[PDB]
Amino acid sequence: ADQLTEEQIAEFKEAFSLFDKDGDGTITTKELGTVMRSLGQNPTEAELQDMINEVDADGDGTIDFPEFLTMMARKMKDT
Ligand SMILES: [Ca+2]
Repeated sequence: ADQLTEEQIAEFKEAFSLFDKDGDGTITTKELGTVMRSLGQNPTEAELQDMINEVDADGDGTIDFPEFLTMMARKMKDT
């Protein structure tokens, strides 16, 4: 896929459902911290605030399908 975007999108598609708490197609800082919790963890929208702002490319302070995709992808990059 060049960026394992295919295999990812696949899951990201079904996952998006979860990631999208509000269900407005947009993943709010909360929506992000929400999922994380489902992973047992218990992060704060604050810490995630720095992330959302980071991932947020369009510029505003929120995530999205294409936005998050980058986050996750770039996630493995960092590591
Ligand atoms: Ca955004």
